[PDB]
Parts: sequence; structure tokens; C-alpha cells
Amino acid sequence: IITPALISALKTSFQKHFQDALATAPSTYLQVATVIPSTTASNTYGWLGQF
Amino acid sequence: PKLREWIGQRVIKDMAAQGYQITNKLFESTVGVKRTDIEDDNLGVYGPLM
Repeated sequence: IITPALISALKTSFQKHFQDALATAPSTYLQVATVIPSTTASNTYGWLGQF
Repeated sequence: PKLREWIGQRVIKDMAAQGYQITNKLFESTVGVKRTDIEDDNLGVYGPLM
């Protein structure tokens, strides 16, 4: 009645659920924020002080 | 210029010996990197900047 297959199916269903939810999440920070990816130990980014 | 009517005469273009002297100019800009974030591998910056 309960097997790892059922747990994996529920995991995939939840994955799809909240992936769809997040993909449609409202965006408001991008209006007044700048997105900057980082890879490791990122603490300094010297584009500031330049106009 | 406009189509002119014959009166037994000829009319050549009017305006001549004049100019405007636009005097084109030049513009530039520059940006920096600070040489620090390269070590940190924070190369995400400078994409949206450019």
C-alpha cells in the first residue's frame, strides 16, 4: 500500500506544483533592484564609485 | 523649389553662397572593474552593466 514509488510520485507532484507556483510568482524587486549572480566567496564587486 | 510659370524668361535656383556650420562633435564614456571581484569569480556583474 505504501512503497517508495508512491513517495517519489508525491515528491514529483509537489515539485511540479511549487515550480509552477514560483514560475508565476509576482516580480517587484526587479523594478528597483539589480540581479547579480555569484559563484563562491563573493563579497566585493567594484562597479560602485563609477558614474 | 516650385513649378514656375513662363513669362518669356528663365528662373534658376535662388539660394546660394550660404551655410550652416553644424560643427559635429564627439562623445564618450568609460567604466571600471576595480580588479577585485575577478578573484572572487563574481562575474555576474558587468553583464547588465554593459
